[PDB]
Amino acid sequence: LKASSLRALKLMHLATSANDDDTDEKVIALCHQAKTPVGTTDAIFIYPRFIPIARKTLKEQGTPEIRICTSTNFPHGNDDIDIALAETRAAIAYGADSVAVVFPYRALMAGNEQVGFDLVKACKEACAAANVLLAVIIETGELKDEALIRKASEISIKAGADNIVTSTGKVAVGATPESARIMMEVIRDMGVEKTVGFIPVGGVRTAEDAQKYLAIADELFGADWADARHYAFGASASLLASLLKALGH
Ligand SMILES: O=[N+]([O-])c1ccc2nn[nH]c2c1
Repeated sequence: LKASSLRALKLMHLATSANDDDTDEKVIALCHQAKTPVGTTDAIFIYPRFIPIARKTLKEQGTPEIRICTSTNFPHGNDDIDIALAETRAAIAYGADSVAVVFPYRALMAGNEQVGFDLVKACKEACAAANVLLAVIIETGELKDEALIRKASEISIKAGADNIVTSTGKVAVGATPESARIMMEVIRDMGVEKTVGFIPVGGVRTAEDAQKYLAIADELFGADWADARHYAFGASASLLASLLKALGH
């Protein structure tokens, strides 16, 4: 477990706990937390307008390698591609290393598969031209059905997603061991394990959970697959406190 909690800490994408009431001071506190006694988390997850100050802080503490992830079309997941695209172009210009666009899942739940494909594809073309990763949040907690979770995963992957994410963290249900396994099974069944990673958001509170979720990835792809590029824990500082507590900190 000590080996798992450290492995997980380095895969963490430390997310802000703010709800659009974030502040520069809170983001600076978050940047300092990403610098743990046992090493750095892979990235932080913050709102676009705080990327410049976060980048400044990360360079000031000697951790310029910590990546910055942000969100667009978030958390609503509306089906307006122009707005989602513009927000992605802004996140790119802010300096984001990765942009997590929210899939238009309500449109899928109403029977529209194309809008999600075009939306993801439009944002991927922008992130790719800027050397930025595009993650796609499909919001498993709202899709609920296994078939819809797979469909949204397949569509996102076909549209060029570099990572598929379970949840925004803003709805009733986030990641679960079931939905996480479903999405990773899609990555395997489509043979895209080399180019598509997985990120659970919302359902990983403790070190035991981090070990459980990593066990699924190891089981399905082997223990070597879950590196910084192909796996990450989108979670707040509470999980980091549990991961550190398991390591005696
Ligand atoms: O923690 N998160 O809510 C979250 C969402 C999307 C992401 N993409 N990369 N890291 C992410 C973290």
